[PDB]
Amino acid sequence: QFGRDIADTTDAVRDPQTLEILDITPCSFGGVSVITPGTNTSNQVAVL
Amino acid sequence: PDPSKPSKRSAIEDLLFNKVTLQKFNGLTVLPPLLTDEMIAAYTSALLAGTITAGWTFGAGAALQIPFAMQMAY
Ligand SMILES: *[C@@H]1O[C@H](CO)[C@@H](O)[C@H](O)[C@H]1NC(C)=O
Repeated sequence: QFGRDIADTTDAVRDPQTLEILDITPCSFGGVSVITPGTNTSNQVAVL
Repeated sequence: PDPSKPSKRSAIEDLLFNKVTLQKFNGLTVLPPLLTDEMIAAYTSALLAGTITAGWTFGAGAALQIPFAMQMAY
């Protein structure tokens, strides 16, 4: 019915009607970082 | 390093990199290193060239090639 990875987590699922398998990729995450200069000179920042 | 690119690494460096043979977990993430390995290879090549050319005048002004046999004799 479905597959799993080396970490024993769901990795692919087949559709019962159209018997073809579908991949699963978790929704993107990650931390944010704020690049700033000294407040002595400006208040303009860039983010990554 | 060989100018016939891609040859930024020497033969031995390529052999080592091949010998070494060089997410989903929700919370776990791997950040990239600040210095790419191209920069590390460039640093190593610069050090090697400096120590092979300048001899005992590596770091100062110099800017001339000391003969290798002289360094070997020293
Ligand atoms: C920057 O500002 C802070 C306070 O806003 C002050 O303590 C510091 O001395 C200043 N430094 C410079 C280089 O202007």
